[PDB]
Amino acid sequence: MLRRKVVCLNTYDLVALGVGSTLGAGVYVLAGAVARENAGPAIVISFLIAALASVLAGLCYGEFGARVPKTGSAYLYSYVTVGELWAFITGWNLILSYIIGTSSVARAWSATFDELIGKPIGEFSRQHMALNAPGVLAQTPDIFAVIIIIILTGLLTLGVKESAMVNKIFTCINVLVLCFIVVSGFVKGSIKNWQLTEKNFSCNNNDTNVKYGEGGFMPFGFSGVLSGAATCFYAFVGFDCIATTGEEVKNPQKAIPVGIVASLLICFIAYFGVSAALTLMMPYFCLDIDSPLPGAFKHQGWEEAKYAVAIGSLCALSTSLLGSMFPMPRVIYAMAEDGLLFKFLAKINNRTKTPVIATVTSGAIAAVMAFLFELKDLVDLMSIGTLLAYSLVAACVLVLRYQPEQPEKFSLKSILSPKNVEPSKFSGLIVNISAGLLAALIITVCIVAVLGREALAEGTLWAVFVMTGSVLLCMLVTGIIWRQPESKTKLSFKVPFVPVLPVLSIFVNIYLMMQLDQGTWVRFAVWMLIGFTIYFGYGIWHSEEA
Amino acid sequence: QVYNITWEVTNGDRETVWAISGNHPLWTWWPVLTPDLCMLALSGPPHWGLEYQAPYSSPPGPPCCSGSSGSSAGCSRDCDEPLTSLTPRCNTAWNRLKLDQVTHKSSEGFYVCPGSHRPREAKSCGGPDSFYCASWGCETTGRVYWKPSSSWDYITVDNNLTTSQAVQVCKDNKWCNPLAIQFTNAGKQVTSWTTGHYWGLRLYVSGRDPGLTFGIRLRYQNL
Ligand SMILES: *[C@@H]1O[C@H](CO[C@@H]2O[C@@H](C)[C@@H](O)[C@@H](O)[C@@H]2O)[C@@H](O[C@@H]2O[C@H](CO)[C@@H](O[C@@H]3O[C@H](CO)[C@@H](O)[C@H](O[C@H]4O[C@H](CO)[C@@H](O)[C@H](O)[C@@H]4O)[C@@H]3O)[C@H](O)[C@H]2NC(C)=O)[C@H](O)[C@H]1NC(C)=O
Ligand SMILES: *[C@@H]1O[C@H](CO)[C@@H](O[C@@H]2O[C@H](CO)[C@@H](O[C@@H]3O[C@H](CO)[C@@H](O)[C@H](O)[C@@H]3O)[C@H](O)[C@H]2NC(C)=O)[C@H](O)[C@H]1NC(C)=O
Ligand SMILES: CC(C)CCC[C@@H](C)[C@H]1CC[C@H]2[C@@H]3CC=C4C[C@@H](OC(=O)CCC(=O)O)CC[C@]4(C)[C@H]3CC[C@]12C
Ligand SMILES: CC(C)CCC[C@@H](C)[C@H]1CC[C@H]2[C@@H]3CC=C4C[C@@H](OC(=O)CCC(=O)O)CC[C@]4(C)[C@H]3CC[C@]12C
Ligand SMILES: *[C@@H]1O[C@H](CO)[C@@H](O[C@@H]2O[C@H](CO)[C@@H](O)[C@H](O)[C@H]2NC(C)=O)[C@H](O)[C@H]1NC(C)=O
Ligand SMILES: *[C@@H]1O[C@H](CO)[C@@H](O)[C@H](O)[C@H]1NC(C)=O
Ligand SMILES: NC(=[NH2+])NCCC[C@H](N)C(=O)O
Repeated sequence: MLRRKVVCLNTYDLVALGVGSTLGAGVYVLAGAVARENAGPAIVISFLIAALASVLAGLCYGEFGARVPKTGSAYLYSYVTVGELWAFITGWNLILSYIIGTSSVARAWSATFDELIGKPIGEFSRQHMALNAPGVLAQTPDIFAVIIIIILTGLLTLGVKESAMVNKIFTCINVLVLCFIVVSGFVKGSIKNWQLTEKNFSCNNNDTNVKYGEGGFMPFGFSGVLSGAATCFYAFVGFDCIATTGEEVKNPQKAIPVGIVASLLICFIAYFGVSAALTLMMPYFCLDIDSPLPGAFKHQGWEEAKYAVAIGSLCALSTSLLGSMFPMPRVIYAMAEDGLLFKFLAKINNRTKTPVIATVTSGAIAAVMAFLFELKDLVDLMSIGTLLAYSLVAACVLVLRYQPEQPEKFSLKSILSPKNVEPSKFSGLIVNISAGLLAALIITVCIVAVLGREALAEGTLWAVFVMTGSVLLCMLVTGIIWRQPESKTKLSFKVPFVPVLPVLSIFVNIYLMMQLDQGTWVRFAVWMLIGFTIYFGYGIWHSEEA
Repeated sequence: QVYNITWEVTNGDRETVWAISGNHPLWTWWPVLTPDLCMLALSGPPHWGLEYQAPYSSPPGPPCCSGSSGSSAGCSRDCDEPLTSLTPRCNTAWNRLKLDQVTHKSSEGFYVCPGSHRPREAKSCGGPDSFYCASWGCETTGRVYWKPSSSWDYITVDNNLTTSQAVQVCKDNKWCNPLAIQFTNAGKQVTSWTTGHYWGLRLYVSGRDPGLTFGIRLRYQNL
């Protein structure tokens, strides 16, 4: 289960690649949905948390790729450093992330395009299609999303690769459109939309079943802000492409963390500005369901701007879409070549010199998911998968820092006051055990803080006792990990506060995962069950290291 | 002889917000005053959201889509969504539902303290801004788990409608937080009601425990 493997572009190019792969459906489509349903004008805060949670993850990646001379996805790093089972879990979560990201971005692009032409494809879908299961499936299937995914999968199978020039052009267009949006919001938008009261709880359109909430800047409270941040973590995904660049880099491991951090900061700035503009131009409740930014522009009289936004979004939603599709066959091929997945997925077609079968299977799965599930459901599913993957990466960073350089009974003095200057097998085992207990305890803390939120507010003895014990014991275990010596191995990039920052990253990721809906958790559970079935029935016995 | 008697309930600004009338002899009619908790907040402290609402004004806020009138343009679905985050106040129907829940939850509620009519020994209970509830023990009545009572306070305040009876009234966009005020034997024996006696009411919540000041007075004429 724990078998381990034997292992130009400037910083600005990496930043461009990350920004192009990150900006997309998160801001052009989902920002309005979050600002209308989960948060209000406080969506700006929701992004901020979502930004920090991302940064904590990105920093880990910087160290998590610094320990492996080869450059590859997090699956390769895990399968080289920690173990087979952990690496399989990470790769399965990455596969879910990429597939569901393809599905969600394809849906967002299809919806935007259909909006741009008067919803004729949607009208055809309502007329001729219906799933008859709104409880778990989408109201209307997205046939055009399936068509887009089919076309792009065909392009990928025939050898189409990442065009850096086209990505840069589209990213420049998208950034110009976003800057225009921010300027137009600061010009036309007014602060009064952030101070609405019951006097203004009316919409010029006569839509019904509106959620007005408290009003003002935080209509739905900090719980709504946290849910909005969990949803907005969707937007910040896509920096992994910098770590999985593949192409040679001027600085193999020093530019990658800088590029990731710069891309995350730029994305946070853009999201903050655009969400503030959206919530200042139009009331949060008024935000159009079909297209929030064009609706806000129309509300202020700048209807023509809907064209400009349409130019920007379709660009971003394109660059993001490929950003979620190009890595998709690579992870599957890597896992299959290692034997964790079915070996037939690792067969490269001679004519195309590409993993045709893996690409086709991933594209079919993504097309089906985009056909059957709503945008928000896919968004939350990919968010939970990516959050688990990032938590796993942070745990790897926390663990590997204290393990001895590779080729039980214990005492209180040894555990708390080790005298060895460099890690020993005993210290590494202590850190492994402490990481496991800390993960379990953080899960308990998040469960009690979310499920028992009202109970904690009520002050019931059991909830308060459990929360206090869990938090203080988390601090104690973090101190235990703190006392253990760190590996003397020199690293090109390091997480500054390795005893705390990875722990905080894990805690934030798990909290955001808890913020998600029950249906998202059920879908994630069935996906993880499928992955475990594949690994324990096939992966263990057919592993290349067996 | 018989007079046209009128019991009035006034907000903190001493403006009548509720009233009941009847033909009775003086100091013989002691009805159950049923002012709305939101009526006391009209033109009151900023927390309740009615600081700019005149007495006898209609309840503000858009109607709930679940109300008896059915769905309409701009109808609110907050009255069906969870009331956790909502602040207990009176500026919207869902906020009024949250206020009703707060006043009807066993772990929460509201408590009432007396004003100028309190004995001098209670002078350490604070001023009107404090709502005469500067510290525990000043409260004389209210709906709360400790169930306060006073052998000299002139009124007892409770919730008039149970939660179930009030949820639908809230969803109809009507005043749906009716208090029940009952004159005590000491209050029945008191005659200074012509000058008006004032109380402060504070919600028992995890936080500031925001409150208001209300008053009860008597008017009468020949009939
Ligand atoms: C017995 O006394 C009551 C109460 O007397 C009222 O208060 C006294 C302090 C004194 O100021 C009196 O002059 C005064 O009437 C009598 O009930 C009141 O009757 C008058 C009319 O005779 C009502 O006047 C108002 O008239 C408005 C139209 O001009 C009308 O819109 C009002 O309705 C709205 O406002 C009232 C409050 O003013 C509110 O309660 C309603 O629900 C509605 O929103 C109102 O009809 C008074 O409002 C009546 N009540 C009060 C408390 O003032 C009663 O007629 C009298 N009976 C006899 C036999 O003498
Ligand atoms: C405050 O509490 C009082 C007391 O519970 C409420 O008074 C009650 O109001 C209901 C509804 O109007 C009355 O029901 C009616 O009863 C008559 C027979 O008396 C019947 O013919 C009607 O069809 C109706 O069912 C009830 O009798 C009445 N009880 C008393 C003691 O007055 C009052 O509605 C509550 N709300 C307010 C704002 O005061
Ligand atoms: C009759 C049907 C085919 C009409 C539907 C419209 C098509 C013409 C659209 C649907 C999907 C579109 C594609 C979606 C995404 C892209 C990626 C885009 O390239 C990038 O953004 C590169 C970025 C990177 O490499 O990271 C170039 C256009 C292209 C192929 C688009 C070309 C036009 C397509 C095929
Ligand atoms: C990038 C480096 C230099 C700084 C990293 C700082 C983070 C570790 C901090 C910044 C903001 C923090 C968050 C701010 C607010 C909250 C909400 C908090 O939960 C509540 O307050 C719930 C209250 C309720 O029940 O309504 C849980 C932790 C969390 C996510 C915090 C987790 C830790 C975060 C991400
Ligand atoms: C929200 O409603 C309030 C009250 O209706 C608006 O405030 C007043 O608007 C009028 C114009 O209709 C102005 O003449 C007043 O000077 C405003 N202030 C007051 C009355 O204190 C407010 O403008 C509305 N806000 C939005 C964004 O619609
Ligand atoms: C408002 O309702 C009317 C019918 O009452 C309808 O004709 C109109 O289109 C509605 N406004 C919209 C849809 O913006
Ligand atoms: N690499 C991925 N899995 N990305 C999926 C799409 C998410 C992207 N951040 C967006 O804004 O739409």
